[PDB]
Amino acid sequence: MKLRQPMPELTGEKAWLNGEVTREQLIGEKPTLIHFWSISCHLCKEAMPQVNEFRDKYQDQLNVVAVHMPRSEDDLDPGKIKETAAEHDITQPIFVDSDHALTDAFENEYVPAYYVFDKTGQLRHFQAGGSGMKMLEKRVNRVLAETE
Repeated sequence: MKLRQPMPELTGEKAWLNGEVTREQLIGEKPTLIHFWSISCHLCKEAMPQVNEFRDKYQDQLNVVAVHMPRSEDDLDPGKIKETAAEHDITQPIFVDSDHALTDAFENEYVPAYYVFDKTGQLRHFQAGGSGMKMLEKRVNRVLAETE
């Protein structure tokens, strides 16, 4: 992905978790985090509790949403996604997509990964494979300082 592109096909259908929401309902008011995750990956299990405290710290200041990547037999099934999500206290909207609409635009082939957007929905930064989201917390504060 190039930076400064608008958020494209923010949709899913296989399942969705806590809620689902479109670009035009997220942007207009606050910057955004989209993150891609899998219940099969060790670094996603470290990102997950950090996503819970990040959501709490930043929900008033930045939107959060997630996209599950079906990648392996242990994350292939949305009941497993639901049950694992409930334990991680992730309460942002999440979707799972069998059509992989974002993989047509982003060309997703990475997890965990994180994409941070300004309040008009232009991509400001992208990172992947962090120690959970500990670095990403800084870039989000940097994007707040670009959007306030």
